[PDB]
Amino acid sequence: SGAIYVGNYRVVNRHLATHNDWANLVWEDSSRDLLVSSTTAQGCDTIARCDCQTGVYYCSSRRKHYPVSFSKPSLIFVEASEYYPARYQSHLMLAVGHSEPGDCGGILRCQHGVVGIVSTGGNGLVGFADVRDLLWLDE
Ligand SMILES: NC(=O)[C@H]1CCCN(C(=O)Cc2cccc3c2OCO3)C1
Ligand SMILES: [Zn+2]
Repeated sequence: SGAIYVGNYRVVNRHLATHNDWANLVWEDSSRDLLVSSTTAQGCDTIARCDCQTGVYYCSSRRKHYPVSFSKPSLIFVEASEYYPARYQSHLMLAVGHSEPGDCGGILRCQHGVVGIVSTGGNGLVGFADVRDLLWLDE
């Protein structure tokens, strides 16, 4: 579990979105596993606007933060689930690191701010849904 709170927005994994998220829906994309909902309270997370390939992510299955090198956001493969069939997820970045299903929602950050959230993993890899291209989250 986990979310990003920036301004009047909440960014979560689409497969983990609640009834409230869908009742206050701003934008969602199954291909990116992202959903953005509106909030009453103001969020203070800073979104990074950069091309960093290094950062630190929170791993809830270990109660620890880990430093990682990660790939550039690209179209990558994802096995089915009670959420989605086999497909390419777009805007996805991979790193070598520990991850378990409940780790989805953990934030990845660089020196410039929030980069993305955990969205996939397995076999010693962890995948993050990039949010740095969503310029509208700030205005
Ligand atoms: N975005 C998707 O289509 C995902 C939806 C939930 C299932 N999924 C996973 O990757 C599950 C998983 C297994 C093992 C380590 C994991 C992990 O998730 C975080 O790290 C795919
Ligand atoms: Zn950065």
